[PDB]
Amino acid sequence: IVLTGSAEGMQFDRGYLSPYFINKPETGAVELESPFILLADKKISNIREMLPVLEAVAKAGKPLLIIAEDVEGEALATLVVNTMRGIVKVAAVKAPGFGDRRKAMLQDIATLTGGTVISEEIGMELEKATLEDLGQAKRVVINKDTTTIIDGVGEEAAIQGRVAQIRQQIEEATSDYDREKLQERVAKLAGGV
Repeated sequence: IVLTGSAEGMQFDRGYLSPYFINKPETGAVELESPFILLADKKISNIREMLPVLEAVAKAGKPLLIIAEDVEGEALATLVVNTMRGIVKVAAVKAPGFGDRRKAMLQDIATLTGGTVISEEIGMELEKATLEDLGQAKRVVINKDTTTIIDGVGEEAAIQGRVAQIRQQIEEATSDYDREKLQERVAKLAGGV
């Protein structure tokens, strides 16, 4: 059966890491306009390692959505103070899923948003991250249980390439479970373009 979205966005089952990120009190949601998106495959221990990019986003005057493994209490507190005071507008959420699928989906988001997953495994350092490594989207909406990325700015051809890769994986899948999970990633990408 045919659908009808056109602006649903790419959504995943992770909500805000702090209630203080909420900026739509009537709905209990976080709505960020024209945000930068930081993606990392690790836990954020101290905010200091993120100061360069954080300072850069502040100067740019755009909000920042942080998608990482988790944010330590101390670092989260720092993000909260800064955003409450209006120094830098931010919201943080955990990366979708787990294990290898989490890595794949983090990449899906990076491709959709024109961002780069900051991973030490490939020689990257959060402290060395710059604005070009960040993804972007028209808007992000976060609530207690989910995150929605609307209109990722990624290259059309790159997004198509990622979708093509998944289609091949579906053909190579050896179980319905794996195929359905792969198809779900296609639907997520399709909702974000």
